[PDB]
Amino acid sequence: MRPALFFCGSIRGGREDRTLYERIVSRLRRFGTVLTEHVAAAELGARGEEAAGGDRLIHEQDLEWLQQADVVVAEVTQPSLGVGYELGRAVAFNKRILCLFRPQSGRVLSAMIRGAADGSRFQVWDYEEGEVEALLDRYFE
Amino acid sequence: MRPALFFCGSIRGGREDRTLYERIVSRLRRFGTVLTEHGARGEEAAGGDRLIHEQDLEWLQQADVVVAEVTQPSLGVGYELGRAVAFNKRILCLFRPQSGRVLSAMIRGAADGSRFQVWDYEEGEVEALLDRYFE
Ligand SMILES: [Cl-]
Ligand SMILES: [Cl-]
Ligand SMILES: [Cl-]
Repeated sequence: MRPALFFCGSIRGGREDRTLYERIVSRLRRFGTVLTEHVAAAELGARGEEAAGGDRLIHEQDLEWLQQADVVVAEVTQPSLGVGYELGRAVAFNKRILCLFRPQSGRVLSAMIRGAADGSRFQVWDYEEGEVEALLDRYFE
Repeated sequence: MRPALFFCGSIRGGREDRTLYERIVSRLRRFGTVLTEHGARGEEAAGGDRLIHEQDLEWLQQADVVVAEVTQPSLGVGYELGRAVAFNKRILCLFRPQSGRVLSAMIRGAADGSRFQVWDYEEGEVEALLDRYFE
């Protein structure tokens, strides 16, 4: 009955504010089964070069979860190759996509991502750190 | 006869990146035509971010090889590689470990040593390596 929800976010974004990713995923649990290899990706990344096979396994498993997901939820405040790639695969798999961007960070969101948005299937919601639960509530109701 | 090549990478910095990008583009020009190389964009003023996205995808679809410099984190570049995989393009990613950065596991993990390769390199050898790949 509940939709499957993939979550990822830059490894830098999660380290700079540990609470945020926890709150996003916690609130998503109100609304569906969450899939994410975020923690694994963070750790294997750190390990770097010698974690090659672990990278392969993560790629394959995230790819599996992207295919299972009904909604892909991406925190796109910090630049990330991995999040970008997932979104690209997600677009090719015809998923519904919700990107969460913090404009206060003083970054500007990639034009590739903004230009992908159509405000229906692919939405980008600009939010402030303290309103992320209200935002997810609005989207999933 | 002459393949069409897509090249992108996040230029964030001063001269060294710009120069590295120009060195890679100039080497790619020897093997084929670089679609992506032909202030504020005229594209956004003409048709917003949507037109930019459509132009990049147009070039992606036309390309025979996609080349990504993936040292610097980039949503855009990631997204291009994601779309490119879906089109079954040949992909070459170029990573510089001496940057200090750590390559996303998703990108590292995509490598299959045929259609998706990830080569590590040092700034001084990128010419020789592109030679190895295209010859
Ligand atoms: Cl805001
Ligand atoms: Cl970016
Ligand atoms: Cl490879």
